[PDB]
Amino acid sequence: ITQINRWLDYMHVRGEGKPKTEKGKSAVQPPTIRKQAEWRYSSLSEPF
Amino acid sequence: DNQRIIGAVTRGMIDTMARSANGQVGVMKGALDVTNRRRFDRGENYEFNPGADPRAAVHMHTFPEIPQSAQYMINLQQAEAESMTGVKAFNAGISG
Amino acid sequence: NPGADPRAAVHMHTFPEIPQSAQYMINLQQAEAESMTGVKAFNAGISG
Amino acid sequence: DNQRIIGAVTRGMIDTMARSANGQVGVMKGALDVTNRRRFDRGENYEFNPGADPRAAVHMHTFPEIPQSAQYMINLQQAEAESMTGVKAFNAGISG
Amino acid sequence: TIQLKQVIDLLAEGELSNIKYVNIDTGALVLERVPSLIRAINLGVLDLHKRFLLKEGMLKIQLEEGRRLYPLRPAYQVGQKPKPGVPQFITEGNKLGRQSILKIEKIIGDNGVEYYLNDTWQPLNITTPEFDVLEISDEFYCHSSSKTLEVRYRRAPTPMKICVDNLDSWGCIDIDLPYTHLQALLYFVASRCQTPIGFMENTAQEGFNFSQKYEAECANLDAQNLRIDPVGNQDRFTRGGWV
Amino acid sequence: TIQLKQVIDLLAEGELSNIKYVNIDTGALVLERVPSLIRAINLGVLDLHKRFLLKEGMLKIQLEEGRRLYPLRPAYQVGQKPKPGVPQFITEGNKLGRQSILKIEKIIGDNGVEYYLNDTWQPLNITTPEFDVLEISDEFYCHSSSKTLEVRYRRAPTPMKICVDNLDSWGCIDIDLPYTHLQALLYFVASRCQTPIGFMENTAQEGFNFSQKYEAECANLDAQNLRIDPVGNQDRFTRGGWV
Amino acid sequence: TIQLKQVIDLLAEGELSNIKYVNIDTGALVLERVPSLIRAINLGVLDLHKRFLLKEGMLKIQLEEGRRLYPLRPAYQVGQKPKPGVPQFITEGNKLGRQSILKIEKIIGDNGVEYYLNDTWQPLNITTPEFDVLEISDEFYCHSSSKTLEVRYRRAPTPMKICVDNLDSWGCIDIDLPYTHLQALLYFVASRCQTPIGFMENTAQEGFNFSQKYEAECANLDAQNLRIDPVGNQDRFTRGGWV
Amino acid sequence: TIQLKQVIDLLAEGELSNIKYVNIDTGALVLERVPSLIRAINLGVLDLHKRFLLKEGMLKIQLEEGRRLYPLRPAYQVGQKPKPGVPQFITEGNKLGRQSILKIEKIIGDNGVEYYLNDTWQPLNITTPEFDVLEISDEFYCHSSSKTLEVRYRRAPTPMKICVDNLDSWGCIDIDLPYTHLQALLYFVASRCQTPIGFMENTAQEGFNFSQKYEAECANLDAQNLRIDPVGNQDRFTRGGWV
Repeated sequence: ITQINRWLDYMHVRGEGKPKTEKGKSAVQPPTIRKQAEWRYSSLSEPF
Repeated sequence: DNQRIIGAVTRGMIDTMARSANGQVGVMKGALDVTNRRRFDRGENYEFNPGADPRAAVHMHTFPEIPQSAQYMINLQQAEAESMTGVKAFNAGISG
Repeated sequence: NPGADPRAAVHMHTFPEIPQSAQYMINLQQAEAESMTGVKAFNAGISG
Repeated sequence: DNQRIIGAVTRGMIDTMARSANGQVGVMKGALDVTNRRRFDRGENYEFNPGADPRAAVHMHTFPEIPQSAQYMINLQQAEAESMTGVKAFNAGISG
Repeated sequence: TIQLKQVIDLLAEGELSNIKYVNIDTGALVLERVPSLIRAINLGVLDLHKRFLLKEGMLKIQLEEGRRLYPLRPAYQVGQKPKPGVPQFITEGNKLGRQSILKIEKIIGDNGVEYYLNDTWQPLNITTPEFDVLEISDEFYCHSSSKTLEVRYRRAPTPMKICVDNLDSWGCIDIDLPYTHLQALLYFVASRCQTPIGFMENTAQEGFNFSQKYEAECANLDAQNLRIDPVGNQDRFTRGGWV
Repeated sequence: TIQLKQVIDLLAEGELSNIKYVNIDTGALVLERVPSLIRAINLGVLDLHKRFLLKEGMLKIQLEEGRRLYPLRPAYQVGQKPKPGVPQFITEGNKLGRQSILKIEKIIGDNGVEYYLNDTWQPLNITTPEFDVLEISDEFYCHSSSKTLEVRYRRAPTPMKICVDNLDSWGCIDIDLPYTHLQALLYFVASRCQTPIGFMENTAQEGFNFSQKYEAECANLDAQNLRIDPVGNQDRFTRGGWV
Repeated sequence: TIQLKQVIDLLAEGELSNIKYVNIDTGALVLERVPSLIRAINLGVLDLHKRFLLKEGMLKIQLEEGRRLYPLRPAYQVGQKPKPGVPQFITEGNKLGRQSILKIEKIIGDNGVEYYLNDTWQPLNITTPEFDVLEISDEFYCHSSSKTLEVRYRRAPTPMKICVDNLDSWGCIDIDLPYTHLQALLYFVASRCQTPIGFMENTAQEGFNFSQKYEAECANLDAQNLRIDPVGNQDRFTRGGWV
Repeated sequence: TIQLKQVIDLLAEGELSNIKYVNIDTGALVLERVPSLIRAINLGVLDLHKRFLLKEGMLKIQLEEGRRLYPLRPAYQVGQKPKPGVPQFITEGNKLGRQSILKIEKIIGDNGVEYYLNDTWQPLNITTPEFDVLEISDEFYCHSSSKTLEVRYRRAPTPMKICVDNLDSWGCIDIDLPYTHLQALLYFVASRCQTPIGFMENTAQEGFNFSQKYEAECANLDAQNLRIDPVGNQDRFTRGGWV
């Protein structure tokens, strides 16, 4: 359960997936795991 | 790891471009007297003291130059992620 | 007067030079947005 | 061996880019007085003492330059691994 | 921006100790060439005000249609002596003296507009023919819509008047300077006073050395930026179009 | 930041030993030109405070609508002498002296905003016409929303008053400096005192040599960075948009 | 880091042998100008501590809510003289003297955090208005969560007090220096003492020569790296994101 | 690494033959200023040990939990004088003297690990606050797993004690140097002794010439590489990954 929680906390940038940055510097974070999953959901669900 | 690295590089580039001094203009002291300084600010023709050509006396800061390595690193990380997963996602560029 | 050739004596200010990085950054951001959404919009240029 | 070498090279490149001084800006002492220093920090126009042109007086650190050898070494190792196994994996780039 | 004359003379004792101005050879004590010393100090103050701004003033001219030349002289200023042949049109501002106007810089109307000075062919140009006079063309009256003007200019202080009865104290006189330019003024006065004396090899160069030190000190003050310095930041975005 | 005058004079004995200031030819012992020595030392301290910050002060002005000029002089400051013709509006801060304001640097309102100083055409600009006076335009009152101001400025200490009865001790006087700039002040004073004496080839250059050493020492202090130096790190990320 | 004064004077005999300080013309033996020698040596030690670190100290301030200025002076330090008007809040650290604080360098809270010093607009900035005083804003109290502070600073030793009865021995006093900077201190003292003596061509340059040698020796010590030098290796990998 | 003092003095006769130190004008034979000569030679030896390594030492500290400062002084070293107020924790190594520690270089634990010295933010950093003291933080005790330490440092020999009865022989004393640096030490001593003598044109430059020759000889020794010089060859291949 903890392993899966850690995995989930990265596709949605939350909890320990959110990088800690100093005040006065950027805090942007481009999602890539979600980017990948979006391009697989439909190609998997279509043949049904 | 790929997500973390890409995030770090992007944040670095943002910081470099943002904490710069783009937009400000600096003038050498003693190149313009008071009246000529006022004319230059107003936006009309002016005159400058000898020995200080404007092309070196005035300077208009702009964004710094991104080195050719960040681009390569991002491309490498994205290609590795695509190879790992196996879906190209028609991405890293125009979706088409 | 001698000793001051016009090519250095007079000067006509013009627009400064945009560095080659802003273009790249805008292109990167737009490409990322297009990849995220999934619609190319035939944009970032001529609509055709 | 190929996995170890690739890991080592990647770690080296990360270290080079990370332990650098990207983002910080350094100013020569004695180029700006107190008032002009405050103006420059605030983000408005300013004035600098003669003999110190801004293009050398101020400096904005960026990422260093990756030499052209790490890329070659990674490509060599990956090609050797692909030849050994016999599966191209449509990798080392876009999965497509 | 004031200093007691007393302190100035006591300090200038430490650099004029070689010569007649301040010392009996026995029991060195200030003489009574104080008039000449004051006349030198005033010139020094004027020179420093030339080199750095340190001051600025303001007037207010009440216009009169059909007039061509407006001189700025202390006979036309309110509160001064009203010479009958002149109408007193300068109605407000710092009291005018013989040396007050070093240069006119800005002209602002009652509407907040800003006119142009010695910028030929500009819409509403104002010309100074004699450095202390405003020449106003008739086109200005044609399109003025302003009943008064406000003038700003680089100032120099008016020296206080010494008097033969005032030779009693001479210590209540107040020089008008910040203390920094005091340190510079010392070298100026010392150079001027020491120049025309001496016939020995090393004693014939004191004036030159003091001039060099004076220039170095002026450069140091410029570097430290201990004078007024406006810096312009226009808008450029409210004209309508640059946004 | 204090030093006993005693130590200063004892050390300056080691470099003024050539001349009248400190030595009888027999049994070298300090004379009673201590007044002149103190008058020189005060000038030296002022010069050092010019060259390096070493200090900064604070005031608090209580605004009054419709006022145009606010002078910062020790007659308007609370706790000073209340001259009847002036209202005492400076209600808090370091005690003001004749030489305290070297340069105004920051103006902060009661709301935490930061106004602009001598930056023409900026939204709410504050102009100093005479280096010790604040000129506040009416637009400031129109859009101020601030009932008080806080001013910061570069300071110089107020020298202690010597007295003819105080000639007894002269050793309780405290100069206001860190010890580093003491080492520099020694050279300054030595140069100033030794300049106007001597007619031999090698004895006519001591003043020049001491000036050179003084400059070298100032450069060394700058290199070692033994003075205050703020360095700015804006946010730029909270305006809304740079993230 | 100590040396007996005896060895120092015995060696300085070998370079001050030309002059009054140490020698009767017949049977060269140390005179009783030892007070002046000590006063020079203390200045030399202070200069060397300026040029190289060689030391660092520590304090511990116990905060008090609503306070604005914390001066670091030897009247507020535990174990010192408790002046009634001041509360003794410096509760731990090296004994404070007149010259101990050359520069404040680090401020560490009880939680292990590291605050910022003179870095404007940084989150929790601490400002030094007068080089020996900490100005703490109210936002610090708003977000502090720290009941105490630890301060580190560049030190200079407190010289030992000589006394007229102590003129008996003068050999039990201990200079606080490593031996390397002893070799340098010799040249410093020799230059200072030899400067104001001599009128022959080659004897008028000894002070200058010793100054040159002093500078050369300081450069050599810098090259050999015989002083403390921290070098920073941040992590950058534990913030979360750089891995 | 020893030399009889006899040989040294006999050779220094050949370069001090001009002056008082070693010669009666008639029948030039060594005088009895041998004490001063020894005091100079010791300084020369110390300088040479500063310039080149030529030596290194070792200690062994037995840790004590909860301790913060460990000074390395000859009162804490086994076999020295056991001052009651101090516990003798330095249990092994070269006998410590007043000038023995020129610089600490390596710290090795009992496990073979190598800690960091003055490298801030490194995992287990050890700080020297006063050049002869180790400051050990509590995190070290938290993760130490080491009950003792081994320290290495750059040494300088302890000079032998001369005595008034020892004035009989003075030839059994042994200087601690290799012979090369003997050839250099000759020039050092000659320069130091010859500096303050002479008033003729060519005789006023002997000290300067000897200083020049001393520097040239030091450079030649560096070029010939007659001193210790470790050179590092890490593994980099056993960390796991670089192969």
